[PDB]
Amino acid sequence: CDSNPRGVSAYLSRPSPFDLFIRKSPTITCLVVDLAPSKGTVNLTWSRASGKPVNHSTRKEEKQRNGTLTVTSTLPVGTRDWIEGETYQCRVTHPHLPRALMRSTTKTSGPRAAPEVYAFATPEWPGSRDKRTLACLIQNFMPEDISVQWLHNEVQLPDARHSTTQPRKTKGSGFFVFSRLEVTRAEWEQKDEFICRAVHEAASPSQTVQRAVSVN
Amino acid sequence: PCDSNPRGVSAYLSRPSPFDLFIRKSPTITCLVVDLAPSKGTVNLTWSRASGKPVNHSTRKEEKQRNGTLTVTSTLPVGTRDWIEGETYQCRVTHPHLPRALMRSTTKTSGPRAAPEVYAFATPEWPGSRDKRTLACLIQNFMPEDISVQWLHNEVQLPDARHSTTQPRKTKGSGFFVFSRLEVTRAEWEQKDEFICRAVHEAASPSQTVQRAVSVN
Amino acid sequence: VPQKPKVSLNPPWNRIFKGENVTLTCNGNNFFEVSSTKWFHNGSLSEETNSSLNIVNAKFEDSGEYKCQHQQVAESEPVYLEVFSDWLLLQASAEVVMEGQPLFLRCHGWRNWDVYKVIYYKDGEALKYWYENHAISITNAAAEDSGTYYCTGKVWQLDYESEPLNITVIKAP
Ligand SMILES: *[C@@H]1O[C@H](CO)[C@@H](O[C@@H]2O[C@H](CO)[C@@H](O[C@@H]3O[C@H](CO[C@H]4O[C@H](CO)[C@@H](O)[C@H](O)[C@@H]4O[C@H]4O[C@H](CO)[C@@H](O)[C@H](O)[C@@H]4O)[C@@H](O)[C@H](O[C@H]4O[C@H](CO)[C@@H](O)[C@H](O)[C@@H]4O)[C@@H]3O)[C@H](O)[C@H]2NC(C)=O)[C@H](O)[C@H]1NC(C)=O
Ligand SMILES: *[C@@H]1O[C@H](CO)[C@@H](O[C@@H]2O[C@H](CO)[C@@H](O[C@@H]3O[C@H](CO[C@H]4O[C@H](CO)[C@@H](O)[C@H](O)[C@@H]4O)[C@@H](O)[C@H](O[C@H]4O[C@H](CO)[C@@H](O)[C@H](O)[C@@H]4O)[C@@H]3O)[C@H](O)[C@H]2NC(C)=O)[C@H](O)[C@H]1NC(C)=O
Ligand SMILES: *[C@@H]1O[C@H](CO[C@@H]2O[C@@H](C)[C@@H](O)[C@@H](O)[C@@H]2O)[C@@H](O[C@@H]2O[C@H](CO)[C@@H](O[C@@H]3O[C@H](CO)[C@@H](O)[C@H](O)[C@@H]3O)[C@H](O)[C@H]2NC(C)=O)[C@H](O)[C@H]1NC(C)=O
Ligand SMILES: C[C@H](CCC(=O)NCCC[N+](C)(C)CCCS(=O)(=O)[O-])[C@H]1CC[C@H]2[C@@H]3[C@H](O)C[C@@H]4C[C@H](O)CC[C@]4(C)[C@H]3C[C@H](O)[C@]12C
Ligand SMILES: *[C@@H]1O[C@H](CO)[C@@H](O[C@@H]2O[C@H](CO)[C@@H](O[C@@H]3O[C@H](CO)[C@@H](O)[C@H](O)[C@@H]3O)[C@H](O)[C@H]2NC(C)=O)[C@H](O)[C@H]1NC(C)=O
Ligand SMILES: *[C@@H]1O[C@H](CO[C@@H]2O[C@@H](C)[C@@H](O)[C@@H](O)[C@@H]2O)[C@@H](O[C@@H]2O[C@H](CO)[C@@H](O)[C@H](O)[C@H]2NC(C)=O)[C@H](O)[C@H]1NC(C)=O
Repeated sequence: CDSNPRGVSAYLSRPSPFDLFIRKSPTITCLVVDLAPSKGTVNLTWSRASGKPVNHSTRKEEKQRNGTLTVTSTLPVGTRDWIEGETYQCRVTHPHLPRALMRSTTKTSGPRAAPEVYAFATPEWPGSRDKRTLACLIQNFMPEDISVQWLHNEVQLPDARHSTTQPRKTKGSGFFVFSRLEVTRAEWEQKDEFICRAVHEAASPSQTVQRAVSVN
Repeated sequence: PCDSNPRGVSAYLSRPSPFDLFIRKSPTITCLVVDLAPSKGTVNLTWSRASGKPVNHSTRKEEKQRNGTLTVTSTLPVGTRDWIEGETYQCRVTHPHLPRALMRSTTKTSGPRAAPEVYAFATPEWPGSRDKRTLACLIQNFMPEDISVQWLHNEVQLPDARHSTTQPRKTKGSGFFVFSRLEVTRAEWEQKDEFICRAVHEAASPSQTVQRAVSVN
Repeated sequence: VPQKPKVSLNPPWNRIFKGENVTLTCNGNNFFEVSSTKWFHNGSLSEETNSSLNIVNAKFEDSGEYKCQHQQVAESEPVYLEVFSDWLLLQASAEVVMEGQPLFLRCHGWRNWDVYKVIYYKDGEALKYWYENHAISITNAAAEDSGTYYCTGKVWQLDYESEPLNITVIKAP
């Protein structure tokens, strides 16, 4: 809370569906937090379980506002190797620590069930006559690793445009996520076709899945 | 500002839910103390108002937890009026094992009060099943963030465990938005089509309620 | 058939973090010291001949089997010393405790760092929790007191668990 110091924590993000199937250039990221100005290095080391060598990594050390110090390292990963269950590990070491810090990650397991998506659209409201809200529900899928997004006249909208929630389980052993994309009049007059795409490890045939929508 | 976790013992004080406050019209706040250690004597929990006005009798349970710790919860009945009018309640826990006393307080959330906008929807069948259809209800542009969602069906307030409601999230319109999902069975829509997704907020008039009907076909 | 020589540890803990200190002493059944002592590490004869053998800034190399013998044939029952490097280490006064004798458990935090909310587990059950670190002092051993133990605690706000430890207790008809 105040004086009591907090110790180093490490996290390791998994490749997004998108960065993995569309962009076809997946990368995992190891993020270390709560580090503090040390006189020694802070070795970060990437390794595969198969023993096979690894590409060169990235690395940034941002002194944060709260006196702490962060370290992130992103690593390029073979699209094939990953889907075939490979396993990667991040090993950070700090001079003043007992055991080393490690974290690993690989392709999520289980049965692969494709996504079901349904797009909707709000009716006007006395508050404003030129602003209408969109919503897109994607359910009954698994694993939980999903990449949602939107299209509009062949234009993949800005990620910061929509709000997508975090996966949640259902009484059907599958997950469900919600997306919300506020819209401007100007845009639907430009065209009505609004697409809410979805990228999952399942869905065929291009690992993509979309459902059109529109007002009126 | 951290003289709030005596000997490590933390406490939480929950605020009355919209629902328990407007529908049920019998609101209650709860003080939960955690990480206490077993001892000869019990704690000395004490409720008090900032106005100085007396307080109703409280409840109290002490559950020895699995991890060797010991918990204490105390719920307190609260005058529906007093609360909305900004009153302020405080929970004061005190035990020998403790150096400083532990306190926490709470009152009506502040700021501008903007009512909820709700829109109910409904999914089309899918080759997977022809007798199971999904409902969704979006409630947005409201504030404070304290909201109680629920559903009705033929004058029957469905079981809370039936639907999944998310946590509030901000919007580029200074208001919040929450989503709700309620899977449904064929049998039920043949019984009737009218499905209601009510909402309870401190704003909305005139009964502090707000609903939008829905139905398949 | 005579009394064999015993080895005592001070502090008791026969498992310690690297860089820690410990001392081995050979029996009081040789009081005025009538015979030089001979210490054995994993086998070789140590060059210390005195009644107590020290260990400083204990390196891992120092782990192992220790035995001392006097001028007879029999040699002390061996004493195993393990040197660790983790966040929490559960130390015990003795891994095998004869019925009735005392027992001591201690959740020891690395570099003697503070550990709050220490909980000791016994066969998957929560034996004792305390806001702060504390030693488990079992005055008179018993049968229920056997089983595997281990501790957990927070160090610098994070959570840690000691590798598990087995403790056994005997009986004499
Ligand atoms: C030994 O075991 C103990 C339990 O066996 C354990 O105690 C637990 O400590 C944690 C914190 O250390 C406590 O968390 C707090 O929980 C409060 C409320 O509990 C839940 O129920 C309330 C209603 O009864 C809800 O209002 C809460 O949302 C919460 O419910 C969650 O889970 C349900 C189930 O899926 C879900 O529907 C809800 O949406 C919730 O997710 C909360 O009010 C506290 O909130 C605070 O912290 C959060 C995040 O940290 C903040 O976002 C909030 O703003 C707020 O500051 C907090 O979560 C937990 O209640 C204790 N368990 C018990 C007894 O219920 C103890 O830590 C263990 N000790 C050791 C040393 O091992
Ligand atoms: C009497 O007999 C005992 C046992 O046969 C001997 O003691 C052994 O001594 C070696 C050192 O020579 C000890 O090995 C060391 O263990 C350390 C701790 O291991 C932990 O951490 C690692 C890494 O996270 C985990 O994989 C492991 O599970 C444990 O949690 C390591 O840190 C040491 O590593 C360094 O040295 C080794 C070997 O030199 C290298 O491979 C590494 O790259 C690194 O540089 C090391 O492995 C061993 O544990 C001891 N055994 C026991 C039972 O304690 C005595 O030496 C012997 N007496 C003599 C002197 O003859
Ligand atoms: C395990 O025991 C060792 C050694 O024990 C101590 O030092 C010996 C030389 C004897 O004098 C013993 O009687 C004494 O107990 C401990 O290591 C020692 O640690 C101290 C500090 O804790 C060191 O002192 C420092 O020395 C440096 C340089 O010499 C100075 O700059 C410092 O100002 C300070 O005086 C001491 O040198 C060191 N001993 C050596 C030479 O290795 C060890 O700490 C202990 N383990 C623990 C922590 O329990
Ligand atoms: C924490 C202890 C005192 C014990 C204490 O106050 N005990 C009761 C209250 C709360 N706890 C700590 C138990 C909560 C743990 C949370 S837990 O979630 O783990 O339960 C105090 C005593 C002296 C303090 C150090 C020195 O000043 C030097 C230096 C100043 C920097 O500016 C920050 C770093 C550093 C090393 C300081 C750290 C820590 O500050 C110390 C060890
Ligand atoms: C000092 O400030 C930094 C930066 O605000 C704090 O770091 C933040 O630490 C949290 C966890 O405590 C990180 O959250 C985690 O992010 C990962 C990455 O997506 C996610 O997978 C986890 O589920 C979780 O959300 C947070 O990202 C991180 N901030 C940064 C740099 O992105 C740090 O904790 C602060 N120090 C103190 C006082 O704790
Ligand atoms: C640490 O102790 C466990 C548990 O020991 C058991 O309970 C004791 C009270 C005593 O009755 C023992 O004889 C019991 O075995 C040991 O767990 C065993 O581990 C071995 C692997 O070596 C495995 O084959 C057995 O199935 C395990 N027994 C059970 C039922 O858990 C463990 O081996 C001990 N540590 C060691 C020396 O490895």
